[PDB]
Amino acid sequence: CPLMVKILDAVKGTPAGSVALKVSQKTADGGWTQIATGVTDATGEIHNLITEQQFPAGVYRVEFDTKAYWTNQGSTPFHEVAEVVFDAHPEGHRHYTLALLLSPFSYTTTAVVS
Amino acid sequence: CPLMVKILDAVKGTPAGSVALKVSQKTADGGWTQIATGVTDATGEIHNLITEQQFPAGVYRVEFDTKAYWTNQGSTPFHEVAEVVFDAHPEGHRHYTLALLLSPFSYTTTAVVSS
Amino acid sequence: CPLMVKILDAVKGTPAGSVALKVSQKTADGGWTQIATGVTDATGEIHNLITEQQFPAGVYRVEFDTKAYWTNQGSTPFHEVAEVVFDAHPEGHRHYTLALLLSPFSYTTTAVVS
Amino acid sequence: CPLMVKILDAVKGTPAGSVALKVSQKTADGGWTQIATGVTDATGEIHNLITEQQFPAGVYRVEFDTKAYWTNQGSTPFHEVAEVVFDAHPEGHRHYTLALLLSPFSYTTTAVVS
Ligand SMILES: Oc1nc(Cl)c(Cl)cc1Cl
Ligand SMILES: Oc1nc(Cl)c(Cl)cc1Cl
Repeated sequence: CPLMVKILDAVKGTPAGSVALKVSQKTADGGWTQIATGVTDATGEIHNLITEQQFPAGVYRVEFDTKAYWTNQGSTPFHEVAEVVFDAHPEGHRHYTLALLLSPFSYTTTAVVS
Repeated sequence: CPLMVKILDAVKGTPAGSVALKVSQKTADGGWTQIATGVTDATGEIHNLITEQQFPAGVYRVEFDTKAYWTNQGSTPFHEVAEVVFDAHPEGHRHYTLALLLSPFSYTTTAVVSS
Repeated sequence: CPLMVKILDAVKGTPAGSVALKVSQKTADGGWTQIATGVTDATGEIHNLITEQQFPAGVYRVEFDTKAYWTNQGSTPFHEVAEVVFDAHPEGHRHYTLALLLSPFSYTTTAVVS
Repeated sequence: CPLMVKILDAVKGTPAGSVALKVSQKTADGGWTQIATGVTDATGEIHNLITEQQFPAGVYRVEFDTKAYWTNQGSTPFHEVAEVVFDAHPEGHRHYTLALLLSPFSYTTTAVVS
């Protein structure tokens, strides 16, 4: 699994379950095109989010639907979305874990690359 | 000024000076219209980034060129860019401060919103 | 004002008012001596917490009562306290700002040094 | 194990390997008693840091030697140490995971409880 996520809820002290996300690829032209979607399970993770064949070198954007998550928790969020934009396999294939720490008016995006 | 930023560098323990950013406004069709650009000063701020009149209610996107910042600092960063997207309702002298804390492989974005 | 703080609330998107904190100075024998206490105003700051004369070089500890901050809002927090421990002026006098970003189960502590 | 840690390096984008830490239990007299030491493996973790027998309800301190970590990485750090203090099993017994995101001048401490 070349692309993994781990989302934590800083209000409740649990993983953030049922967070919807979208994975897009940047075109040669210059825009975005959506290639996969997923929803986190109760551990804040998504297994088999994409295949290694869907994940060639290039720039990708992962859009986390934090607004819906907080709304479904009964809280008022600030951000309309949380976007993580990165160049993948710039100099050699490897595995990516996007860690995301959520609060209604704040998030922290970190990356663990192996 | 209804929209301020504060950017800090978590490696050096200073504000992040000379960071370029773009402010865009979501249009009715769902695209984006650029409405301002700026570069942080040595305190990590941009004074008078936009006027009250340029900042009506709606969705905005603030795009911070952190890649260039880290490259110039001599570190190889993870993120191509940092984007903060939010719905503004700037009724009643309601001000937004976007705080951003930068690390080469991490950032934290928070907002402070007045009343 | 060599020692300043800026505390923010990541749940509601405001500065964290009425946060009590204590400043202690490490002693030769390894112990801690309290030198100042204070409470953040509504901007999340404390003015005139200590003087330059009270702030010689050495190890300090700033203890933030985050538990009461969350308890008094009716939320349930994780940490008993937030403690920021640092060596001050190890290469000369400076000015120190401790920024603190608070959520019930998380905080981020950063320093701005001049 | 009832107490796990996960330490990430936000400069390199990897787990923080070989971080030393100490676990202490607050005593009735307001002091601290050390109950364990440990050192993270290359995944930023410590397997079996303590046992259930060592973990009655009460306040605990986990002290992470982050200064030595950054010194070895060849960076100049701000904090002397990173300290996490929390009340364990306040409303009954729980399992705890402490997440720590490290930068030379910043850290984020988060908790995942049960
Ligand atoms: O298992 C985990 N992994 C990561 Cl990467 C984080 Cl940030 C937090 C936890 Cl609990
Ligand atoms: O004025 C400010 N200063 C600092 Cl240091 C932070 Cl983190 C946030 C704000 Cl709004």
